Order: sequence, then structure tokens, then C-alpha cells
Amino acid sequence: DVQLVESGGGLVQPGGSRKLSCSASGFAFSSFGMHWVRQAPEKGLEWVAYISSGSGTIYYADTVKGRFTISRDDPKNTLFLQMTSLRSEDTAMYYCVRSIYYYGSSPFDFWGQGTTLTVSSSDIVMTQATSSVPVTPGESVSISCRSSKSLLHSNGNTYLYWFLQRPGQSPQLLIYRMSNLASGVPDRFSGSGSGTAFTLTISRLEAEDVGVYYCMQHLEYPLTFGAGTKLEL
Amino acid sequence: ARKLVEQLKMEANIDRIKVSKAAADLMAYCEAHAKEDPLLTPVPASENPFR
Amino acid sequence: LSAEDKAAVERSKMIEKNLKEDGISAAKDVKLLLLGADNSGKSTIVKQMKITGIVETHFTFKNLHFRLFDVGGQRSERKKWIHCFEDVTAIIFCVDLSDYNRMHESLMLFDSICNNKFFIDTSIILFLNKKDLFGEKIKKSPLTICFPEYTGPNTYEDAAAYIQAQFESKNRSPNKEIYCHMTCATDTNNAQVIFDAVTDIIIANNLRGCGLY
Amino acid sequence: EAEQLKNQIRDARKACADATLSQITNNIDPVGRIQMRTRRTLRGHLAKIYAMHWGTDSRLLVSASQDGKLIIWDSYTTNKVHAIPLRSSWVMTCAYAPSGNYVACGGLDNICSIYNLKTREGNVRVSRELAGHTGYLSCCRFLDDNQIVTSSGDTTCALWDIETGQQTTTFTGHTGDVMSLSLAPDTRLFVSGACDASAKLWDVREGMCRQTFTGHESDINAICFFPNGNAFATGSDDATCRLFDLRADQELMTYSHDNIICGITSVSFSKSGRLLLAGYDDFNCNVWDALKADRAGVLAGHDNRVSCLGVTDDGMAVATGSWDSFLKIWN
Amino acid sequence: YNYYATLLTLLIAVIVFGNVLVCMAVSREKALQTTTNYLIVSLAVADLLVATLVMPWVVYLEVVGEWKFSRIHCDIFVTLDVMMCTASILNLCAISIDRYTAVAMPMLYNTRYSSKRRVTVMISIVWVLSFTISCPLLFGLNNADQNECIIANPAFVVYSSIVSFYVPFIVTLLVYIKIYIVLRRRRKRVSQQKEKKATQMLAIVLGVFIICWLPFFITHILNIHNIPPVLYSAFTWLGYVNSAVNPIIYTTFNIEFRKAFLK
Ligand SMILES: CCN(CC)C(=O)[C@@H]1C=C2c3cccc4[nH]cc(c34)C[C@H]2N(C)C1
Repeated sequence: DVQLVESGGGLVQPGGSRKLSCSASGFAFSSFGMHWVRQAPEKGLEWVAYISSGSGTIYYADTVKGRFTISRDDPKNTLFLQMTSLRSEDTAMYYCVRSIYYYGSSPFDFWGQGTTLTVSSSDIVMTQATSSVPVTPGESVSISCRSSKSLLHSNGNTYLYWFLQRPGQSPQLLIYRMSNLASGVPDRFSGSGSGTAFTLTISRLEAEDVGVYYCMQHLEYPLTFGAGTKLEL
Repeated sequence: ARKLVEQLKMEANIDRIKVSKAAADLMAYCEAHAKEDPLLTPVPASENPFR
Repeated sequence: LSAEDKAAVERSKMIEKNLKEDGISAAKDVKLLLLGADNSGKSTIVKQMKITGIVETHFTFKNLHFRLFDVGGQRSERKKWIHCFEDVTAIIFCVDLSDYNRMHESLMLFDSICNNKFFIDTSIILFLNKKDLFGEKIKKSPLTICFPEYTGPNTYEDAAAYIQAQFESKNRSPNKEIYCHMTCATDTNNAQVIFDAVTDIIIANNLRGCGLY
Repeated sequence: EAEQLKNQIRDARKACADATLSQITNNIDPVGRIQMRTRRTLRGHLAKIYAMHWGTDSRLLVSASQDGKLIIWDSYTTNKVHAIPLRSSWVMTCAYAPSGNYVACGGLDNICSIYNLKTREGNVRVSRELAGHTGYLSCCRFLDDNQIVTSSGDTTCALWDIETGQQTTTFTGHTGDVMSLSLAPDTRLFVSGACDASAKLWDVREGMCRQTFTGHESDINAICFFPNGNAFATGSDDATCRLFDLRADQELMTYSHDNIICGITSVSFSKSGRLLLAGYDDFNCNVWDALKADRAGVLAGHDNRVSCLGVTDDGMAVATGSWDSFLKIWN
Repeated sequence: YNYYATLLTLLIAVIVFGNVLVCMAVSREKALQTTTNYLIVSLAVADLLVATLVMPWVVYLEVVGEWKFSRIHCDIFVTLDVMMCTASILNLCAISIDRYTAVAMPMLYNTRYSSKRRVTVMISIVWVLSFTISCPLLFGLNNADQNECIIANPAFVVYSSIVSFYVPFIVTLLVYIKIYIVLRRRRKRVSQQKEKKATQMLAIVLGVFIICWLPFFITHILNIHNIPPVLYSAFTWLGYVNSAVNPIIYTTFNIEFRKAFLK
């Protein structure tokens, strides 16, 4: 089975350095591009860095440029994140995410369980207006997300991604490119939108649909999330 | 030999329409779908994905 | 581009580099077509054979990788797939001299491949196998094959040389050579014969390309 | 009794020949000069290309070559999506499943092998190796994700169950090597040309030959169904293409020209069926007006023989593979 | 003197016609697009540039007898003369080395990926080396007078003559006799008219290259370390005639080139 196990972290002093790892297993690791995404305590997801298949392309978020270093060891099936000059803002649960890019592929389709780092003390904006929505099992729900810039590209693709983070679990891809259901996802989830206004529809809510729903854009780097909307029963 | 004879008997007892009817149906099919054939009538460059 | 298109193009470029690397690796092989009648010494023609559709053996000799393809076994219309081997460096045609009733089937099969449209310019390495069993057999049955034409001495070196001339009589075109060799299954070094003939063929093609021929 | 039955079929066919398709098509406007141009050139194959097949989305296409590689192309951008190394480099056919989840290929190994394009891992893997044919594989075509028809040089065709991996049905009756295969639009019937110069209509479920078609003087290399499913076209080594009707049970039209003295490798129809496109050994593809038997155009952008061709499902483009190790997309 | 105009114009036209036909033949025919034929195209380009740029001003010198254009113009003329003639000679040496690779390295010659790199490197080296040999004349190293456009530096004459002719000449000679020895060796090791044909071609290319260019350069070395001027002019025109004869001897014997020239 597909497995991404992160390690390294827990407590560091300010100005220190720490190296994060992510051991891949059960898939052709060299074929996938890899991402680092972090989640502060009681906060949303935030993209950190990206390294492509073959290490030809590397990107960093603005808050970590110059300090953080993403590297790759394909024979070892390991991804690394060397962090230097750690700040209080770097306290987060750091996630390892695989991504493969070709026609019809599914980026961001698998996430690791994450590793926690504690530091002891232009860009597209994704707007998720609602923050909490009380729901009943069996009722229909419609979460919404807004974008500052139009995500509809000239090639016909609308680069919007939906993720669901259940309590205690890492987030799971639901929709990719605003309409396409991910593998292993029930058919109840649907995706609609046009340019700037987007919506995720759930037909018949189940007990397993409880969690925070995030919208992400992939039109251009840096990848930006929205403050996710919680669903409570 | 018996299998060949049985196959020939099975193939000989089919219902055959006139060739004029077959030609008429082929021409009618070609005329009914002529507009939806990009290689027959060239499409404008805007609608051509291989522009 | 959309930054997913850029990653797709990067993946395409990596695939292209892998294709180029595999092509470079495959280009140093000598592809050879094995042919001849059944029980003509096709299988045990070289000592090194590492490997019912198609059988492909291979061996390395003097830093040159040889790939021998035995097409005997398809038992189908030969003209529909013999063009697949149009780019072989040479053809290895094996003949059993000790088989006096398959001698005419072998001779007819030699005409078909020598005069093939896809092999007009392809050299042939002719192996006349079982010479040891031919010398012991000629003393009993001297004239059971080439009844009308053969009116020469019945020596081992006389009829064997006559059978060789019959096969090379069928090369009806220039720029193609037949490299005839007499082999015995007891103990031989057939890789040197194939290596030497292949070097000669490649030098001939090189001179033809340079214009000296 | 065989002679009497054969004579009866000939008399029965002659009775249904009140007129020729030339006479009924005498009063329509000629198609005119059909001029297509190479819009894309797909490069990366390093040997002869023997087969190709469009995906149902009309953007993805699979191609098979003697270099031991099976490449899935993105025709719009010319991006290489996958590069699948083959165990046997003597492939002569390839197929793309209608769902897009699988491709198949085979050749002189006598096996049509199945590949899974959509796996939890990032790589393509072999799903099945369909063994049981005695001769080379010349053509296989998907009905769905679990069923695939094969044609072979052992004078038979076979319907395989991909899950179990064995022949559900064996179709026999040809006396020569079977070279080509074409499924009807409904997938209830399929036609098949062979080296005995005849074509046979077979029923997929019952297992038997319904009709047999003759007229060619040499091996039939290629076969394709008309979009209606009521007729099919053949391409042969005698430098002729012929149109056959199933309901009339005889020939309608012949596509030949005295300057053409070379075999036909591949055939495909246009979306409406008005244009019959055929690849030839003379390094070009000829566009025939199917109704009028007139040559409408030529595609002359290949340095070696056109081994395969295929029209998209939307009919927007046609592909042509060749022995010069290139594929071109024409519009 | 208008009598030189006719003869030298027909020589220029002959050179242009032959080299243009070689270039068109190699471009048009797909069978002819090989790397050795690309070396031949490089030689043809050198000869065509000799005929188009260099020779017309040489005709002007013969007719008028004096230089009535700028001094920098004279510098461009002399450096172009040296550069294009050196490029032709070095292309001949490169073709010799390629033919040696065909015989003594048959497996490497057949490989397309290695052969492309070899021939691209050889073409680049010959053109760059011809440019670097000719470049000091652009710096006013030549000492021509206002009336006349000539090269008056003995030291540059010797130094450029050596690198431009003598060592490519010795290398080409040794390479071709090496090819001859290898051909004889395989002939001893082993219809047969092709074997005599190969000897003919080697003798023809060597003889043309000896006769056309050797008298000019040997006359220069003898002069710089009296001889009449008319034979000096004729010796220079012989070197120019080398460009006329090269596309004949290097293509008109080969059969595939004959088919293209007929078509
Ligand atoms: C009468 C005066 N001119 C005309 C400018 C010359 O001497 C030219 C000088 C040459 C010359 C010198 C030294 C080295 C060389 N390599 C190749 C050439 C060369 C070409 C050669 N050309 C044919 C004549």
C-alpha cells in the first residue's frame, strides 16, 4: 500500500536547525513530485516547498525562502526538509504529499500522517466565507470557496482542489481540477464552479463526512489554501 | 467436408436486399452526417485543436 | 502554461531522455537472422546461448553484442512478418550436408531468402554443417541428390565444394556476399566466423557510404 | 453438394445486383480536392512503427514500434504521457481500451498482453498475458475492460475473458493467416480479413461465421467497418481496396488506380464515412471518396511506408504511423 | 585587359554550378542525408564561398591591375581569400579522416549518435581554425600599398602556409595511404572491379589535391626563402581551380549522387 511516514521534530529552540524526513513506500517514488505542507495548531494548511520528479524544479513559499531547503534521494525513496533559523511561526504539523503531473493525472492524491515541530517561544487569496456549518446525517450540504484571481486557464482546466481533514487524520483529496472525483471517494461528493465561485456538494451526509474542508488552487505558485470550513453534527 | 457443407448451407439461407437499397442507405448516411465531419468540411482555425 | 502543463512537459522531457538512453544502449547490438531447415544445426551453432513464437539467443564476442533470432517455429505465412528483420546485419543460413532429402528443400528455401525484396542487399553467412558425417556418408550414397548435373570426382573435398557452388549460384545481385564455412558439431569456434564476416560486411557498407565503393 | 451451394450463393448474389453503386452515386457533387497538412509530428520512436490506436477522448493515442516501446502520446501538446517497455520487441498490433484504463499489444510472441494505465503506484504494469494462440498476433481490439478479441496467424480469432485469462470463444473457418480485425459499432459483430483473400463476418456471442466475402486476388492486410455498421472496407496486397455490404452480401465499390501497383497496409473511414483513407507501401496515404470511388487527396509526408493510420472518434484529425519511425497528425 | 573577364567568369560559374548542385542534391534526397555527405556539403560551401566572395575581386585585380577601393576592403578581401581556401583544404583533410574512420573503425562509424558528434566537431574545428588562421590580416598585419592589394608579410606567409596547407597536406597523405594499406590487407585476407575502383578514387583525390595546391605553396616558400610572375598567377588560379574540380571528384563517381544530379 501507499505509505508516507514523516519523522524528526518535536521541540527546538529559536534560531536552531532541524532536518525533517519522509520515507516513501509502495509506489514509484521517482515518478512523483513531492510537496511539504504545514498546519499550525488550530490553523489551516499552508504550502511550504515543492520538488519535482528529477529535481529539475524547486519552489518555496515566501515565508521560508532562504531558510528552508528541500532535497530528494530517489534510491533511498526519501524526501528531506532542512530548516535553519527556526522561528515561532514555524511551529506546525509538517505533512509530506506526493504529486504526479501528466494529462489526466491526480496531484495531491496522498498525504502522510505528518510530523510535529514545536519552536518554544501577487498571491491568490482563497476565501472560504463560512467557518462552521451544523449538519444532520442524510441532509445535503454545500460548502463554498472564493478566489481572488480566476482559476480557469486558457487550456480549459480550472485548477481548484478540495481536501477533507477528519478529526485526528491527515487531509484526503476529494476533487481535483474543480470537477473530477478522486479514486476511492464515494460518488456523493460533487464539484461545481466557474472562474471565481466554487462549491463542493455532499448529497447524503454520513458520520464519516465530519471534518474541516479546504479549497486549494494550483494555477500558479505559491500554492494557497483557504481557511477551511468545519462540519459538525 | 460436412462442416464446410453445413457452413455453406447456413450462409446461403440469409435474407439479401437489393444492392440499390444498400447504396441508397449508404448515401443517405453519408449525407445525414456530412456537416459533422471535420475532415470533409474544414473547420475554422478557432475550433481546430491542432491549430 | 498552467504550472501543471510545465510539470507535464518536464515529465515528457525525462521520458525523452530515457528513450534516448535506451536507444543508445540498444544501438551497439548486431542483429542476426538464423535460418535453415530443421535439424540443420541451427540451435547448437554457437556454444554460448543464454536464451513457440520466436526464440532469441545472444552472446558477447570481443565487446560486440550479437542477437540471433530463430524464426523457425512460427509455421505461418513467412512473407507477412519476414520484413520485421529487414535491418539485420546479416543472415546465418545453416545446411545439413548429411541430409542428402532435405537438400532440395534447403536449396529452394535459400532462393526465397536470397531473392527477397527485403534482403536483396543483405549478406548471408552460409554454414554447411555436419561435414564429419558427410565424409563417412559419401562413400555409400554418392549421387542421391544432384542426379543430372554432378559428373565430377566423388572425393570429400569434391562433392562438398560442388554443393557449395550450387548455393552461391543463387546470388543474383551485386553488393551481397556469401561467406561459406564448413562446420562440424564436434568442436568448432563459430563466433569468430560470424564476427569476421560481420566486420567485413560493416566495412563494405562503410566504404559504400563513403563512396569508395 | 459444396459446388451446388456455392453456385446457389453466386446466383443469389447476382439476383440482388439490379444496379451498381456507381450508377446510384452518379448525380452527387464530387468531394473535391481534399488537402490536409501535417499539424503535429510525434518524435521519439527509434524504429519502425507497426501499429497505433486513438483513445476514445480523441486526444490520447497509443503507438507500438519495433524498438520494444509502447508510447502513449498527448497529441495536442505532443507530450509523452507514458513510455511502456515491452518484453518482446516484435509487436505488430496495439490497442487502447474505450475506458482509457488499459492498452494492449502483441506480435510474434503469440501473446496480446494487457497493461494497466491507472494504478495506485505511479507506474504502468502488465495486467494479463493472453496465451493460447499458435501463430503471431496481428490484431487485438477491446470491447470493454474485461473482453478483447484477438486475430492471429494460426487462421483463427479468439474472444478472451481478461479476468480469467482464457478464450471464451474460438472463431475458426479461415484457411489463411488472419491479418486484421474490426469491431462493429454495437460490438455484437466483427469482420476479419486474412491471407486466403476473403473476409468473414462473425457473431461475437454465438461463435460462428454469418457471411463470407470474396473478390480479392491476394492477402487482405487491413479491414475497417463503416460507421453505420452495415458495411466494411478491405485493403489488400493486390493494390486494391474494396467496399462490402453485409445485407446485400456482395461487393459494391472498388478503389484502385493503374499507377498504384503496391499493397495497402491500413484503412480507416471518416466520421461520416464519405472518405476512405488507406495507407500504402509507396510511402503515402490516399484519400478516396468512398461513394464515388474517386481519389480525393494524398498525404505525402512520410519517407517510408505507411504501416498504420486511424481517425479520431470526433473526426477532427487522422494519425499516420510509418516505418520511418514517425507519427504525423493531419487535419 | 578584358580577355581575363570571360575565362575567369566561366571558371566562377563552373564552381558555383557544381557546388550548388551538390548542395541541392544532398538537401533533396533523404538517402543522401548522411554525415559524410554533410562533410562534402561543408567542402561545397567552402568552394561556393570562394567562388562568390573571393574570386570576383581577383578578376578585378587581373582586369584593372590596381586596387581602386578602400584599404579595409583590401583587408577583408585577403582575409576572406585565406579563410575560404584554408576551409576548403581542411574540409579535404576532414573527409580523409572520416574515410579512415569508415575503414579502421567500422563499428563506431556505423553508430549514428557517435558519428553525429564526430562530424559536428570536425566541421566546427575546420571552420574555426580557418577563421583563426585568417584573422591576423584583419588587424592590419598586411602591409599593402595604397595602389595594390597584396600580402607583403613573409613571416605571416610562412606561418599561415604551414598550418593551412602543409600539416593538413601531410596528414591527408598519410591517412589515405593508410587506408590504401588497410584495403590491401583485407584484399589479401579474403565483382572485384570495386576494389580497383577504390584505388582509382584515392589516386584521383590525392593527385588533384597535389597538382592544384602544391605548386602555389611551394612557390611561396621558395620565394620567401627570382621566378616570373605569370606562372605565379597561374599557380594561384590552379588553387582556385581546386574548388571547381572538388565537387566533380567527390560526388560524380558515387552512384546515389548521379541519381540526384539526373533528377
Ligand atoms: C596574390 C595575392 N593573393 C591574393 C589575395 C594571395 O597570395 C592569396 C593568398 C593565399 C594564402 C596565403 C597563405 C596561406 C594560405 N592558405 C590558403 C591560402 C593562403 C589561399 C591563397 N590565395 C589563393 C592567394
